[PDB]
Amino acid sequence: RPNHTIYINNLNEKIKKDELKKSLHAIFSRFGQILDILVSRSLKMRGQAFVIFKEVSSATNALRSMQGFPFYDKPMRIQYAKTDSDIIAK
RNA sequence: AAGCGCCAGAACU
RNA sequence: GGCACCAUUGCACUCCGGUGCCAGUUGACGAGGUGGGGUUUAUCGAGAUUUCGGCGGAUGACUCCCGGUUGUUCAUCACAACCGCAAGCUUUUACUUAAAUCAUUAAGGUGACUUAGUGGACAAAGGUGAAAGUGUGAUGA
Ligand SMILES: O=P(O)(O)OC[C@H]1O[C@H](O)[C@H](O)[C@@H](O)[C@@H]1O
Ligand SMILES: [Mg+2]
Ligand SMILES: [Mg+2]
Ligand SMILES: [Mg+2]
Ligand SMILES: [Mg+2]
Repeated sequence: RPNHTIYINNLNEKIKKDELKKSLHAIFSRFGQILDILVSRSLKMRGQAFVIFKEVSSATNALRSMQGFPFYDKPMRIQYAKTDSDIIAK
């Protein structure tokens, strides 16, 4: 179902952790207030992100508008997160 | 300101 | 930490697949010490993940040569042990700021770590002064 956090994958792996967190705060700021973007570069989490919006409504507009968007030469793939992130739980 | 300086191994990022 | 390649299309709150090539970082805490030449693996303790491993210095040690001191006062040659603006040996005696580690808390840095402050201590060698003992002979004098 719908969620506060959108799971983004198919992102370019060659890009550093910190500059990516700012590169997709540059785009997803349009849809609403972003709390924290979580990005790793490990074998598991290589080329995927978890952008956390304040409101769910913003995450839906983000999924609708940014689906298939070419970002670092690669079209983004956005799904809703399977579970709630441990910052919305509070 | 001379147990002082440097950094090729090693170790850690 | 960073580029190239290999492999990965995937739900997470102390980092975290692999090799290669770079890059960065750590890599001695104070005390002490220089007549000249040779020789050599260069003094003292503190700490305890590398203060390890490598290279460079270096005031060490010995050994000779040079120059001295002391050997009861001032002089020459021996000899003896010393010393390199100090100087025979023994017996005793104050001065001789340790600094890091430790603990802590700010600053910078992506991070490894770095700078600095604060708290409190704890050395050895050395050296510099008391004092009692004591150490030549010849030659002149
Ligand atoms: O300590 P090393 O890396 O062996 O270096 C050699 C010398 O280093 C320093 O100079 C020390 O004061 C000497 O005591 C030591 O002989
Ligand atoms: Mg030092
Ligand atoms: Mg010193
Ligand atoms: Mg060394
Ligand atoms: Mg050496």
